[PDB]
Amino acid sequence: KKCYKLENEKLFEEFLELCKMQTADHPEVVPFLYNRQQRAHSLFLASAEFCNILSRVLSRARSRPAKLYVYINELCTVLKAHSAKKKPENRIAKKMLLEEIKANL
Amino acid sequence: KCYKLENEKLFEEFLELCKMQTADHPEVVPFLYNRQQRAHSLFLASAEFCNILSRVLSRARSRPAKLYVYINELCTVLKAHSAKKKNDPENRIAKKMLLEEIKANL
Amino acid sequence: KKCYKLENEKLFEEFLELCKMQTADHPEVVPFLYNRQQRAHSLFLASAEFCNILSRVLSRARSRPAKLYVYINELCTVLKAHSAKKDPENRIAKKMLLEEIKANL
Repeated sequence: KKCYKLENEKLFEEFLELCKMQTADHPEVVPFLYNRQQRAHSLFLASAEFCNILSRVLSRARSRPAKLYVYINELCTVLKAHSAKKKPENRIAKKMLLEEIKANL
Repeated sequence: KCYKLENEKLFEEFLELCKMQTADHPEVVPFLYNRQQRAHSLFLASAEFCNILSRVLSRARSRPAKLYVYINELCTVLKAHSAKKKNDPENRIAKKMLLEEIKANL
Repeated sequence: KKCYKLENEKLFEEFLELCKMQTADHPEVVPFLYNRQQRAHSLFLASAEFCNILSRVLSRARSRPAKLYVYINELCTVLKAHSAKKDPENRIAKKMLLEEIKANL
């Protein structure tokens, strides 16, 4: 009897914005983190198990920050341990938009 | 019949809806932000822009898997109301000096 | 005396977010700023003078945004001038994660 989903999503971006600040130099990270999140099955992403993980992570990432990449990598495996295949208009209208963005640098 | 402050609250709602979902792609939110900022002196307070921002807030809410559609539509509408004004000598130096010093941090 | 700390996080993050909107072609700028402030001296960040700075930089950044970088740059100077200068496990985790990501290509 558990759905923590929104607390998890609030708690992901907790940690994610901790990364965007900290892994500045290697852009490949943050999308890779967002990746393992969305590839992971919805049951887990909404579970209470996940909530204690993002928490014990967020606590560690705050407690000792100089270790951030351990925590990231840890979360990336945890998210990897859960998974699935994925995937029309809202797919399209996103491609068209980020093209326009990149076109403007 | 000046709808200005009513519209900002409406946009910043949408903008914030977007910060949450699309924080995935960070390029997006400040895009939308700037298409709104680069938008018209007047139309930004209008009942017309008020209806728009409301219906798009309706279906960004109503069907929120179809979001990016609505981010396009809002962009296009703001894209279709603009002006102008594009270089300040001191802010070009500061930018490039800093930017390069961030690189030299690497 | 006095200690201004919690308003200085509020004035910083206000700027720091104003920057996220107008320096978007340069994802390195904000995390740079964000971190110039972390390394920044423990006490200085509480001080009234740093509240005094953050108000004028916010005030100019709102008044003359064609000048934004004069101000981002300037905030960095003062913030650099006050510094700590303050992780063997991290090197591996960063590396193996970076390499997992390159391999994920």
